[PDB]
Amino acid sequence: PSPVFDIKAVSISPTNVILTWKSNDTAASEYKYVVKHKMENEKTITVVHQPWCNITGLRPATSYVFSITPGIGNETWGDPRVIKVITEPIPVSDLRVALTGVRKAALSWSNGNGTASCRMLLESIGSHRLQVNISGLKPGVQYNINPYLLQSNSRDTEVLLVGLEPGTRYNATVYSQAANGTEGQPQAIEFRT
Ligand SMILES: [Pt+2]
Repeated sequence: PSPVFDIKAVSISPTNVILTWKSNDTAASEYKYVVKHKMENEKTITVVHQPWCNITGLRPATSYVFSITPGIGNETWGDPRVIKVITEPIPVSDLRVALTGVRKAALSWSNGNGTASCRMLLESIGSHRLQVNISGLKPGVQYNINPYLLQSNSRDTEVLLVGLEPGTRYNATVYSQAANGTEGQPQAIEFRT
């Protein structure tokens, strides 16, 4: 009847996540547990002998609520423990780059429904060098920044990177962020001037 604990949700996709937990607290290890979904309009009640569950068929940018309750026999139920789980936005799609003239590189992508903002990470590759972290992109807007300046201190995204130095190879690594403050999986692209 002892509550669950060290609860953790391994995110495999923006559509399914694996909840894995522990219980013990005396009585060795031989119990049964019940999980509850609240994805509204329908209430789902999953019961698993093992201390882990596969929750599938979820929405990317939305957060669901789950409750885990350990049981032993029948009415022999224990206590409820509740977790709030946010899933990943769909990663940025149509990731593209188009360099215009040796010191300038334009890179375009299409965000997706769930995304509210993007986080780009720009790095040079090979130099006796930068690694800037362009936080807070927006969908549908057009940006244009010299990233080397920042070192010293429809629904698409249009970002031109100027002031680039020839002969050096760059990576752009773009992550999709949601209003709930949770990053999706990254999408990278390379270009060299
Ligand atoms: Pt469900």
